[PDB]
Amino acid sequence: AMRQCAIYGKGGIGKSTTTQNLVAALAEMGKKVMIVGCDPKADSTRLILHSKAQNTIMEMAAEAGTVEDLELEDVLKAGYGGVKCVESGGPEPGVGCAGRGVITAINFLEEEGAYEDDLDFVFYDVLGDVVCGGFAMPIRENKAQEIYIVCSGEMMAMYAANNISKGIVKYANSGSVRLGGLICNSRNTDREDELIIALANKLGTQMIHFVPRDNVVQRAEIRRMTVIEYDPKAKQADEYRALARKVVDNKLLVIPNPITMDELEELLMEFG
Amino acid sequence: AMRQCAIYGKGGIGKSTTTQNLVAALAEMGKKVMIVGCDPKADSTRLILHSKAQNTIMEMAAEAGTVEDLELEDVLKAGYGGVKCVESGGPEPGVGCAGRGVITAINFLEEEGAYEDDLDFVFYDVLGDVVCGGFAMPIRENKAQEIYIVCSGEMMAMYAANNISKGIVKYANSGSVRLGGLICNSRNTDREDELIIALANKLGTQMIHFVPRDNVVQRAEIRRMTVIEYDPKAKQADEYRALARKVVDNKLLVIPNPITMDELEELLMEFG
Ligand SMILES: Nc1ncnc2c1ncn2[C@@H]1O[C@H](COP(=O)(O)OP(=O)(O)O)[C@@H](O)[C@H]1O
Ligand SMILES: Nc1ncnc2c1ncn2[C@@H]1O[C@H](COP(=O)(O)OP(=O)(O)O)[C@@H](O)[C@H]1O
Ligand SMILES: [Mg+2]
Ligand SMILES: [Mg+2]
Repeated sequence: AMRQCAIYGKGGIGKSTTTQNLVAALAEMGKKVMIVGCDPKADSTRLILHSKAQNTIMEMAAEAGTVEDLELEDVLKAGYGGVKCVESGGPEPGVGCAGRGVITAINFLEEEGAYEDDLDFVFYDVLGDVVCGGFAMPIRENKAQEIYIVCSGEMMAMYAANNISKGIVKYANSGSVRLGGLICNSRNTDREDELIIALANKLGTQMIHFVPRDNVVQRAEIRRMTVIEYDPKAKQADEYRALARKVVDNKLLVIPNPITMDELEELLMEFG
Repeated sequence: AMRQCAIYGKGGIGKSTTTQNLVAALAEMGKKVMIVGCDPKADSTRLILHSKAQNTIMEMAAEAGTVEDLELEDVLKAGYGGVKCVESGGPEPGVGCAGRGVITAINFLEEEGAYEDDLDFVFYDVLGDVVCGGFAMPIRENKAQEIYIVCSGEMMAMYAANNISKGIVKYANSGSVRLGGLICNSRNTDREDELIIALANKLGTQMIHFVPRDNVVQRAEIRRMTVIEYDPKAKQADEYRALARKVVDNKLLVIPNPITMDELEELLMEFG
């Protein structure tokens, strides 16, 4: 078996930093992991690969002729801890559907046997500002059974969490896609942990971890590394190790209860 | 004539706050303005209407039967300074294309004669995290000739500005859609104005205004108002008046020059 997890959230909230560091901690533990980038930004694997970014399946298919001219070894690349990495890509802005590459990538990986029995986890890093087209496909087509939403006390980040939760509810009658938890990626504000705990309780889930804001993240990423690799003794490395432990141990997977905008606004008003 | 402007930018960057305050300042000046919400969040007009949000064209068409059962007076609502307001709406998460309502709304408004000669400005408030479907339609179909991008020193906000600029370039051979400027919505960081000036110069445009971070915005929005209405003597009200003046006076509309990720990263490294 292998656990299929997807990390969703609004743009810029910390999906790729959180996912790559969580995955590095899992590999440090001895887990075998694959990351599938499902965001057109296409930099979801750079900290595992020590790279600028990664060439995408859409790009490589175009240069090769068809996606069938590609082999799994051409697309999947291994980095820190043996973590295997692939990027979906997507059409240029203004052309097509921004999520179309995700459909191509996930189908290619399934057909080519990337889901080898020895994998312990697959993580999809998915754009979450809209839940449609290829960005909805991991939910609609039962690809990521466990959704973790990165958010913060930002109203827009909590709105995004609610919208993603509505997408999960929409497909609850088929497949097994469930909300596994919220991850608070701190803005360094007071009571923020309590605010995201309260939101998680209202949705029916839990705050799996509170990730502090720590400049060591920037220092690591300037060097194209996770904090886990860059400075294994850092306090922030231990934070990502705690997050990884709690993801591994998590057993709560729910059909969430989306809230009203009145409920969201009351949360922010209350926690001042 | 009437100037057709669209405000794009990543989610949570300040599009709706900036647009509604800019428009309130224009109305205070004596301009006649309409705001067309093109973001599924559908709260782009609440500060003009003193409202929770506004019922959308998609919602009203569904309750009425078809969009043809609606009259312009049912959908357009006037608020502060006589500013006219409409929301597109969009499908629920996980269903359809998130931008499909924008196409329905803009076509309805054109057909129903909302673009009366006495309007001086129309502002579209457009989700900018993806540039596709209905969110691309104002560019692809020549609806908003002047694009202003709200951004900040946040890497993701500058990436979004570059991506929107790529969409403008893609359609430069048809219609008249051009980049009019960047609006920096401050994160209260040092050198931030200089950073966004430098980005604008690299794209071939200008920073039209630097909007400071000011808590008076939150105090006004808790009361469902623009700062212009809530406290006309506030320093921040004068900031929005300066932005509105410069939009009115702006004559630079360009086909932008998108930059590489190396150029973006160098900008952030340089300005520390
Ligand atoms: N816990 C943190 N502390 C400090 N910086 C962070 C933290 N999490 C994310 N960042 C920074 O925030 C920015 C956006 O994070 P990223 O993971 O790229 O967002 P997303 O993938 O959601 O668009 C990056 O510059 C990253 O270094
Ligand atoms: N200049 C500012 N100073 C203080 N708060 C701001 C400013 N601009 C925006 N905000 C706040 O940021 C949040 C997001 O702004 P909004 O305009 O709703 O973003 P978008 O429409 O781009 O998603 C709102 O809570 C708003 O009050
Ligand atoms: Mg990312
Ligand atoms: Mg908005």
